[PDB]
Amino acid sequence: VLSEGEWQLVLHVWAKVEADVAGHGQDILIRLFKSHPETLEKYDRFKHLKTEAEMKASEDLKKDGVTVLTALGAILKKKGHHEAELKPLAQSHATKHKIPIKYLEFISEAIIHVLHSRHPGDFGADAQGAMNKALELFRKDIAAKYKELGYQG
Ligand code: HEM
Ligand SMILES: Oc1c(Cl)cc(Cl)cc1Cl
Repeated sequence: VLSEGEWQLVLHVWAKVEADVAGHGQDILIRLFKSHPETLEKYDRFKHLKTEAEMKASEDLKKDGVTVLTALGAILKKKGHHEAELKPLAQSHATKHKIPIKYLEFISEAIIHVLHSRHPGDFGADAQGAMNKALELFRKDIAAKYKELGYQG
């Protein structure tokens, strides 16, 4: 549970993401793959890419960053009332992609890093704390789903 004020701070910084969804999505994915290379092993698509410039030139990676952030943005806008949005996401990520909760922690980290790097003025401590709680609630809810689907204990 976040307060209305905490949700506003989340949505305030997310509006800056929506000015350039693709660019943010590329920075988030590249940060994830750099910080946690094992996550890039959930792939052929662009498993192979070796330099940052190669990563930035990949159409596939750019599409993928938009796929993630579009879906996360719709979730955040629900302000916790997100069971319908998480249902299909949990289904694919538990039963087809098989993404462990620890990878969702890794991407949450990357998200926070990029937001702080790009919008420090709209991502001070209170805003950081709100985004952390929103991303935590997401993780918690998706983990309960995963188990319902028989995945990951
Ligand atoms: C905030 C976190 C996440 C959101 C909102 C998200 C959302 C999505 C959406 C909307 C799709 C396309 C539809 C679907 O298959 O359900 C998808 C596909 C996929 N996602 Fe996630 N995702 C995130 C976490 C992850 C993480 C941590 C990985 C780590 C490797 C990952 C890799 C997968 C893969 C491999 C696909 C298939 C992509 C393809 O078709 O080429 N996702 N994701
Ligand atoms: O690493 C990812 C890839 Cl390759 C594709 C999607 Cl759609 C989402 C994520 Cl987080």
